[PDB]
Amino acid sequence: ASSSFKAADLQLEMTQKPHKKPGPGEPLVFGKTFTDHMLMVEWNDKGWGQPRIQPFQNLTLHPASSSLHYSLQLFEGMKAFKGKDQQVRLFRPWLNMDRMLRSAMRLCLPSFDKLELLECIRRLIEVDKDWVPDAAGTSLYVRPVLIGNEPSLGVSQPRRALLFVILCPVGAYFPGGSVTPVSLLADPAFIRAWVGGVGNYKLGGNYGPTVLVQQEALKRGCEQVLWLYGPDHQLTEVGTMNIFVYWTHEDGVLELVTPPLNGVILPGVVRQSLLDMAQTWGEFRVVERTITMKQLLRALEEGRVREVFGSGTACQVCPVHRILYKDRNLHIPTMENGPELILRFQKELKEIQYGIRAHEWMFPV
Amino acid sequence: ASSSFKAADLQLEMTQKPHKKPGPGEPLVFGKTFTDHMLMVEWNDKGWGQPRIQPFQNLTLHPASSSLHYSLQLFEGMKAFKGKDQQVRLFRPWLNMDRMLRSAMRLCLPSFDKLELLECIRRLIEVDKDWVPDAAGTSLYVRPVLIGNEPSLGVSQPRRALLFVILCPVGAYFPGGSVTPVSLLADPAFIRAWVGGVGNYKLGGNYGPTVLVQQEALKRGCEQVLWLYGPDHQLTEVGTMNIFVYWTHEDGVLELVTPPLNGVILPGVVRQSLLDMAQTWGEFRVVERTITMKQLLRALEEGRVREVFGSGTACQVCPVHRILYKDRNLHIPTMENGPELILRFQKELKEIQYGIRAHEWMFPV
Ligand SMILES: *Cc1c(COP(=O)(O)O)cnc(C)c1O
Ligand SMILES: *Cc1c(COP(=O)(O)O)cnc(C)c1O
Repeated sequence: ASSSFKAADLQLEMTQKPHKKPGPGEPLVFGKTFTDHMLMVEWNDKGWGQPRIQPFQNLTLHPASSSLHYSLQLFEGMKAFKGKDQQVRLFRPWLNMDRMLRSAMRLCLPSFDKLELLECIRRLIEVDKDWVPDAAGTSLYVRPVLIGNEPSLGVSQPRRALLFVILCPVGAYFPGGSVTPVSLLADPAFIRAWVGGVGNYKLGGNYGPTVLVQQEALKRGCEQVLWLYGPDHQLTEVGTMNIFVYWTHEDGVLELVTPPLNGVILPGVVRQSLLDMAQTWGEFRVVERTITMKQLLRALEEGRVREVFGSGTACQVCPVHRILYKDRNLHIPTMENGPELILRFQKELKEIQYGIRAHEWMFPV
Repeated sequence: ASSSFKAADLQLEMTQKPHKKPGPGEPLVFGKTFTDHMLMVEWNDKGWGQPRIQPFQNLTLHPASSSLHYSLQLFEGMKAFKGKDQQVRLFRPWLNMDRMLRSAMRLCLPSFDKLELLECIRRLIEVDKDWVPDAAGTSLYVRPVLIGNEPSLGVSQPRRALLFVILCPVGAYFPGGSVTPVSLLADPAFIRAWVGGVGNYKLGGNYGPTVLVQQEALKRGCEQVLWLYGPDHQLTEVGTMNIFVYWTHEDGVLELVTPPLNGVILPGVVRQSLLDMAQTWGEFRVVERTITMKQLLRALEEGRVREVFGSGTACQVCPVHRILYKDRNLHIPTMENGPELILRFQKELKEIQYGIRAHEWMFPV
C-alpha cells in the first residue's frame, strides 16, 4: 500500500445544515454536544484513502463489521483551549498520537503517520473553531477513533478500517468555578485490567465492563471507582483517571507518588505532565511506585497523607476526600491541607493551556 | 427482569433480489458469506420496538455510539442443521439465549424475553431456510448481537440499544470428515482473562486483544493459542474453544477432565454437552478440575495422556497433537490413541444434530 494518508489531500465538504451553537443557560454536558464537521479516513488493501473533513453524519457499517463483534476499536481524548487572544491551542497532542498508534498496533489495525493525523485534526479544529468556548474552564474535546471494519465474522486482522474524529465543546465537568472533591468506592472484587492484559491501551473493550461497576459505586454512595489490583490491593486508577498521592512516606521523606507503568495503568498525558512539572520544581521527591491500601491506611492514621487526587483530560486535577474501603469510610484530608499541590498544579496548567505563558507543550490552532 | 419485545409482532419485509446461494464443491470461508435476511430490534426509553426481519443491509450508527467507543457489545454463536428430510433444527438454542442474557446484564444492556428471541430467530431462519446447507459437515451459523447505541461519550448505561441477527452458511471444519489435529502455542505471557474479569461472558472486548496473539502463534509455527493462567500455568482454553483432557489421572483412575467454571472460562454449549454426554454413559470419571502444565508434563512422560481436544460450535471436537510450551514441543498422543473418545463424541453429536436420533437437545426449524 501507499505510505499512509496525507493532510495535503484533504477534501473539504462544508455543512449545509449548521448546528445550533450552545446557547441555553450555557449547560455544556460532556460528550452530548457535537460540532458541525468531522474527520473521516478509510483504509483498504489499496491502503489509506484521502482524508476528509465532512459534515457531522452517521456511520454506515456492514452488520458483520469486526468493530461491533470483536471490539476492534480504540480511541483518544485530548483538548483544544482558546486563549484571551482567541488563539486555539492543543495540549501535548503528540503524546496522544503516540498512544493512539500504540493502541492501533496492539489491535492489528492500520498504522498511520502521526504528524499527518495531527495536521488533519488541526484543519478540522480550524474549520469548527467557532465551537471552541473561551469561558473560564471551558475547552474543546477532541475524540479520534480507529475501528476495524471487516465484513467478516472471522476473528482476525481487518483488511478494511475506518478512522474518524468528532468534536465536543465542553465546560469542565461540574464544580465550574471551584474544585470540589469526589468520594471513591474501593472494593477488591472489581478488576479493570491485569498484568499481561491491555489496560495500558485506550481500547473500547476496557470501558464497557466498568459501567456496571460505576453504578454499584453510586448505589453505594460513592461518585467514582478506585480500581484495586492484586493480593496487596494496590491502587491503580480512579474512574478513568490516573491517581496521585502526596504524602510523607515511611522513610519520612515527602513525596508525590503514582503507580508505575507496569501494564495495568493507562499512561495518562496529564499524568506524565504532572510528573514532569513536579520533577522540574525540584522541591520534593517524585516517584512511580506501587501504592497499597495498607500503606494508605497506615499513612492515614499516622497523619502522613496530605493530598490524594486523580488526573485526566476531562478532570485535570481532581481532589479526593473519601474512600469507602472495607465497609469503612476513610476520610482523605485533601481539602484540609489546602489542596496546595493540587492548586499549584491547576494554576500552572491553566497558564500553559490558555496561553498565559508560552510553552512547548502547546500546539497552535 | 424488566421484559418486553414479542414475536407475534414481527414486521416482515422480504428481499427483492435474492443473492445466489454458494456453490456445491466450492469452499465457503466461514463468516464471509451471509444470507438474504436479518433480524433487527431497537430499544430506547420507550422500551423495545417491533421485531423485524429485513433484507441484509448496513447499519447506520451515530459516530459517538457507545458500541464503538466503550465496547458495549456482545454476541452469540450457534448452529442450525438441516437433516436429510430437509428439516432444520437448532442445537440447544436455549443455552445460547441464557448466556446472551447473562452477557446483556453484565454490560447493563436491555433484558429481553429469551423465548421471544428464539421464536424471532426461528422465523428468520425459516425465511432463509434455503440457505441452510445439507452436505455432510455443513450447517448454518447464527450470529445474534446486542450493542449499546447511545449518542454520547459518557461511559454509562445506554438508553438506546440495537439487537440484530445475521446468518452464514458454513462448510465443515474438516474437508471430508477429515478430523485433523491442531498445534498450540502455550506461552504464559499472553493471558486471555482474569478472575474477577469478564472472560466468562461472550463480549466483543474479550476477542480484539487476541488477534495479535494468534498472529504470534502462526509465526511460532502453531495454529492456535493455548491460553494459560496463573502462577501454576493452568490450561484454560484453546483459541475460542474449551479444552478437555482424557487421561489416566494421578490416582490411577481413567477420566475426562476440563477446567471448572470459575471466572476465566467461557461456559461453552458444546462443553456442557460433552460433560452431559460422558456422564450419561457412566463409563469413566467425568470431572471439572483445574489442569496445570505441570500435571500435563508428568502424565505425558508417564504415558497417561490419551486424548486432548478443544470444543466449540465452530469445531465441535478438535484434536490436539502438539503443544509448544517452553520453546519445547510436546507431542500429544491424541491421534495415536485411536482418536477414540473424540470419534465417539463426533458421532453422537452428528446423530443428534442431523436428526438421526430424536433428542430434546434439538429445536425444530
Ligand atoms: C483517558 C484515561 C486516563 C487519563 O489519560 P489522559 O491522557 O491524561 O487523559 C487514565 N486512565 C484511564 C483508564 C483512561 O481511560
Ligand atoms: C464461543 C467460545 C467457546 C465455546 O462455546 P460454544 O458455546 O461451545 O460454542 C469457548 N471459549 C470461548 C473463548 C468462546 O468464545
